[PDB]
Amino acid sequence: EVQLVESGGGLVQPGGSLRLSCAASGFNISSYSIHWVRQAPGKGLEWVASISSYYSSTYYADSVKGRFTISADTSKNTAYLQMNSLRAEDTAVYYCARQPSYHMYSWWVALDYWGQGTLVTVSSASTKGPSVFPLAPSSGTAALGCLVKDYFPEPVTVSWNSGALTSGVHTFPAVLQSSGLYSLSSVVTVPSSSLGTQTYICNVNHKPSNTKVDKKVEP
Amino acid sequence: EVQLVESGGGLVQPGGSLRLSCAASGFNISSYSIHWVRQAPGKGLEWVASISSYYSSTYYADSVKGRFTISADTSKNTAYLQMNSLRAEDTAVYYCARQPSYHMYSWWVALDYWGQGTLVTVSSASTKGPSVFPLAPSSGTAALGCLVKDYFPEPVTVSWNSGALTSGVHTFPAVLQSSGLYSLSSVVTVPSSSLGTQTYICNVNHKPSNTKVDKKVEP
Amino acid sequence: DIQMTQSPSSLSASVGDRVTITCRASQSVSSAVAWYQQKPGKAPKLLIYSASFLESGVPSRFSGSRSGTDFTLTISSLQPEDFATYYCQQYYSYSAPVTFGQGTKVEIKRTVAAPSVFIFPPSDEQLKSGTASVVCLLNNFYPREAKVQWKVDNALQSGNSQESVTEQDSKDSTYSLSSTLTLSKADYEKHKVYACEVTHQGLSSPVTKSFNRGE
Amino acid sequence: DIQMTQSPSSLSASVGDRVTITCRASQSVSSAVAWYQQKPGKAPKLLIYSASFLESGVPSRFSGSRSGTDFTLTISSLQPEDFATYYCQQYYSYSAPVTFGQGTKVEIKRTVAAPSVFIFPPSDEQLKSGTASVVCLLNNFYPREAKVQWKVDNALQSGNSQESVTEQDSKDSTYSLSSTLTLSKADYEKHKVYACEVTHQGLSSPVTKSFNRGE
Amino acid sequence: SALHWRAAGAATVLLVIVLLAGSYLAVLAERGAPGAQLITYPRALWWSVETATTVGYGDLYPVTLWGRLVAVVVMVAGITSFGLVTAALATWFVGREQERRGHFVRHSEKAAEEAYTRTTRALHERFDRLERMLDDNRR
Amino acid sequence: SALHWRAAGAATVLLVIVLLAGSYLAVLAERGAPGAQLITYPRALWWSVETATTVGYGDLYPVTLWGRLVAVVVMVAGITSFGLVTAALATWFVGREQERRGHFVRHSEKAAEEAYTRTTRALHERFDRLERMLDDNRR
Amino acid sequence: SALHWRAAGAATVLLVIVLLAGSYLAVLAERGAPGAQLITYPRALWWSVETATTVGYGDLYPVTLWGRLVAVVVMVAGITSFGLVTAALATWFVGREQERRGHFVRHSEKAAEEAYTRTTRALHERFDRLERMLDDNRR
Amino acid sequence: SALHWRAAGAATVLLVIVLLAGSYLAVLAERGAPGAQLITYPRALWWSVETATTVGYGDLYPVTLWGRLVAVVVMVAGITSFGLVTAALATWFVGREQERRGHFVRHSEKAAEEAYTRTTRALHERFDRLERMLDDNRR
Repeated sequence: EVQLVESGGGLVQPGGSLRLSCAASGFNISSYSIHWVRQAPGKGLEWVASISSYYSSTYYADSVKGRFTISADTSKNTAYLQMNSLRAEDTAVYYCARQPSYHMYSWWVALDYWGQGTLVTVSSASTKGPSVFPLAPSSGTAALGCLVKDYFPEPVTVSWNSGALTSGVHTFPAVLQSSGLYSLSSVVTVPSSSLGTQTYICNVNHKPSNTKVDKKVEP
Repeated sequence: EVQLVESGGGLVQPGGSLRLSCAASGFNISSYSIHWVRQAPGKGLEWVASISSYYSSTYYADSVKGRFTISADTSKNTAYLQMNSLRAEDTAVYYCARQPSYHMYSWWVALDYWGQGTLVTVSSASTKGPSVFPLAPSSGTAALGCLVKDYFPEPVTVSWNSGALTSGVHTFPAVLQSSGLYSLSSVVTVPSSSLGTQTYICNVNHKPSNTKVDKKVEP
Repeated sequence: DIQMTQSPSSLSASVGDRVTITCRASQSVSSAVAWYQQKPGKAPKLLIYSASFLESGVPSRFSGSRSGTDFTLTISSLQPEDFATYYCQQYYSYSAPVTFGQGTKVEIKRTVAAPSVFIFPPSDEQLKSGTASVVCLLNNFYPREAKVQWKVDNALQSGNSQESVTEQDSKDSTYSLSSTLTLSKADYEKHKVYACEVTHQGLSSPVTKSFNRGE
Repeated sequence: DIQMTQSPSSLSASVGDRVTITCRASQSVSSAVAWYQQKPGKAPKLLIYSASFLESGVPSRFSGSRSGTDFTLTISSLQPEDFATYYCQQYYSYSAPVTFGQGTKVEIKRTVAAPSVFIFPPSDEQLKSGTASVVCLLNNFYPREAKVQWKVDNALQSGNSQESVTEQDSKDSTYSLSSTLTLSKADYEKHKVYACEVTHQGLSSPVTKSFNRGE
Repeated sequence: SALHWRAAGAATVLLVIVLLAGSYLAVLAERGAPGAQLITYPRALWWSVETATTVGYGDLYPVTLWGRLVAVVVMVAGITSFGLVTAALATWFVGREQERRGHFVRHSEKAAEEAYTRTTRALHERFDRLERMLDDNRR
Repeated sequence: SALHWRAAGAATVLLVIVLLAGSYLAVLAERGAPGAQLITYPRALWWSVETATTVGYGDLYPVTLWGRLVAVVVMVAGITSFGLVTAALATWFVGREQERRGHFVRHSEKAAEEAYTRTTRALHERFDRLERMLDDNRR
Repeated sequence: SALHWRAAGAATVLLVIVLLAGSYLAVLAERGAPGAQLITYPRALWWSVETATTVGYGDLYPVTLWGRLVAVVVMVAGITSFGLVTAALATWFVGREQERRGHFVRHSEKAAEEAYTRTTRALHERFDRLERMLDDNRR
Repeated sequence: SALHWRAAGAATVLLVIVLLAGSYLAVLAERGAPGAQLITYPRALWWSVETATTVGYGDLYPVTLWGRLVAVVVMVAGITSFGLVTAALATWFVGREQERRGHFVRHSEKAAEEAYTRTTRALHERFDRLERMLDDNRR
């Protein structure tokens, strides 16, 4: 069953260098071409490297030249994109799709099977868990929440009452503060009459920080 | 003014070898390609070789291969055919002609400028002179002529009065005699009223043996 | 290299509607285009691969017609789940094909809506840190087009507020904002009237939630 | 390699007529054929190249049409002089590339004519050499079809006569045969009645000429 | 193959033989000659050595006509035995040049092969892709 | 490093040792022998020299059976020590030509690299054309 | 007939001549000289031998001024005659490697010729194809 | 003058100098020494010769400590003066291998260049042709 596994993504101090891998499974890279396509955080789609390990060949976008180096090892089954001299603007999700080489019709399909891409955050920011502050609700329609604030690097999950509350919830897209740390708020609307009865608690979990937390929202 | 000048033709002992030259005149052979098209004695048309001196390439028909060796020299401006190991059947009228190289719409007009051909005549049979006997006329319409008979090899030219009598003149195609030599009469019709006034002479010239003749024609 | 200009930036429309997105190439591409559909969170899904034919397993309402240099993907009768960002790709160049377009994002149109406003004064514990921060909230509204100003003691606050809207909702089909102040404790205490201003294409009078510090 | 088959082997027709010759390429020849006209004596003349267009400066009555693999040269309203030997050429292969077709000879046909028969007495000198020779002549006649019998004293002769027809003229469009006898001197004085016998498809009664030896 | 010891030991064996021959011939040939002390084999054993290595200490040597022909043959035999061993040592010296010559041609032939081949490939890819702009587009 | 002084100095060290051995063995072995003056080491020191360089002046030398075995060994040791050094001068002169001949590979190879890689730049240029030839003439 | 025996036999002939000259000059030149026994040719014959092979037994030699000039010329002539036969042993052993290395050129050369000419066979092939793809797909 | 005579004549001049020096030093250094007859320069002149060419006739030679240090220096000088002239003759022998090895890289490089080049050409022709099969047919 043909699929693709990008791996290696991570954090890197602007300047430093990374190496992503695109484990291919289901098809022999030998006779295929791997594509590395990244997607800026919250922007559009941009292609980066490329490589037909058949016709011994590589290709690069302009947005990168002296930096990235694409290559593949047909012994194993993978194409490795080698980031280098990473710039703060290289931060994003790097996918690694495929396409048929230059043979029969096959080649007329665009990017056949895409992968799920990784995340490379180029930034001098240092990893830190968030701080969670309650969003004291006030006045059957009330609003309350948490404020996952000051953490790095992306991304974090916020769940309510370990699952209880899941209707009428808004865990917002984190916006990056000028300090170098992301920060988000997750509000949710509840019935007034449940502010003294029902309990409300957000579950904040930061994987890269290896830290998870829960906080109760009490008025 | 573009033209070609085939040269070198002649008589060769079956087996012997020759070398034909096709001096170009209006175009630069360099950026062109020369063709060596021959024609059996009285038969049809056959091509023998070709040589695009531009793309340093040569070509040969199958009827010849381990024998002929087309080759050109662009220092001068001529294409040569090195016919080796000549075979009895190789006798004919070797013409040479043009055709543009593989370049801008020109390669489409076939052999746009043929030459005039020479006549390689292989044979173990050797050269000999003819004889010029008159054909005394008799009786505004009378026929007279000469009889270039017993010669070899072809060809022989015959004109009347150096060019005076040219109208109403029939110089017949030599027919090979059972001796091994050719022969043919060159007749002409003239007004009887001028058999005692105007003078009639056939000019004979069998170059192959340096035999010039001028025979007057009186009843 | 071949660039890709893809109109329209973004397009709103109801279901059943007939949507058509164009995409003109910067030069001969030779009917070697492709079309991609991307739903927030998943890697692009291919739809049309030649500008003509469509990848085995695609909804019949998807078509591509090449106008020489101009391309246009068209959804027959927009269904309910065909909302995503559509990317236009060219694969002709000999600088490894791939040159996507800015992409168009098709979203669901729906009756107007006002935004439920809310404001949360800086968390106690926060101040112990050293930087307090206010935070408005326009809840479930429509259209995204909106703007919230701020005001500490009726004096407009500039450049110190970060917004963020949620990706259009599954059923309500409404947008939810979320602005926020930030001021060194010292400063948060230098005043006493943190108000959140709100204007909207669906409000007679601009809703203005706010509060006084300490109460 | 590509070969060529050309029909008709030999074509006959008069002026005004419309002539059409065909040539079929033993293989695919992307409109890479040319049309040649060779008047006995000179070398070929390019008429049609590409199989379509015609060499600058060629009669309008000339043209060709491509039938995939079959090529045909057509002469609209055949003129008088357009008589010659026509050659079909393919120039595609990369067996560089010229291969001519066996050819088709179009001889201008007309009405019969008066085969002005004659006969020449063996030259003086000839005898002194030791071999005299008589020679008949069927000046300007039509059609080539003809024969001549020799009679040394009204006794038919066989196996010592040699004919040779001129090729068809450019105007008169008539042929001219040429016969000759050969006998050692001693055998020329062994008789006294040398008469040339003539037959023709254009004569009511076979014309017969001769001459008195030494009279 | 221990041919280098079979061609080296041979000249070594042929050497000894003549170093045992002159000490076998220049001995019995030195009996009854003026100033002929070299009447012993063991003493002539050293004689053929000084003769081969051309040292000629000058204490043991012939004075006869036949005892001298055997001496000069031992003189030349020595020069030959060491003139060859010397040129045989050059086979192991200029022979390492063969291994340096046959190895420099490695890096130089490598740099090329790539270039060339990497071009042949640059064609295939190029061909196919063209080939694709074809048939596939019109069909 | 270059082990040319280790293999050269070795034959030089092995030389001295035998040039110190013969003058160490042919001395104590020349005591009580007829005409044995070579009982001194300093005099036998020069003795092993004329033996090595095969000069054999003929004023100082052995006469014993064991004093001659040590002497013949000094004779051969000399030839071996100089037959190797002379062959070291050749490898050094013929090996230096491999350096000036190895530089000839520079002009011969790097000239073929840039060339076979300029034709590649072309090869495409060509195809590219054709591609344009259709895609520009057809669709 | 040959050119390696005429150049080798020449130095061989020139060798004998001088080996016959010194024994012809240093003889009559050694008559009436202090310690001049070398007055005989046959004895001087062996003299020029120990002189060439530089053995110098020291029983037969000149003492004159002209008889010594001829002697030194025979000394050098010997070194020259064997120094050439030695350098000729090297060129013969190093030249034989050029034959086996020249054969190494056969395996490295003719292999590249047949290959670069097997690709040419291909180059056309693919071209031929494309030609067809057009002429067979369009007209 | 011609350099090959300046580097050859040099070792020849340096040779004479030492063949005149040892006969200049080993003379005055042999006065008052046990068995020192070599007290004349002209007699030592021949002495340094038999020392250099390592002949050691054994009639004229030193016996002193300082007169022997100058002798051994004349022994080595000889070997040096002739070991260099012999390896120089090899330059003209193995140097004809260079011309045999260099006259080889030509024919082998020539056979290649044609093959290759005649291929680049094989492409152009092949290229235009195809190219001619296009645009022209269509337009």
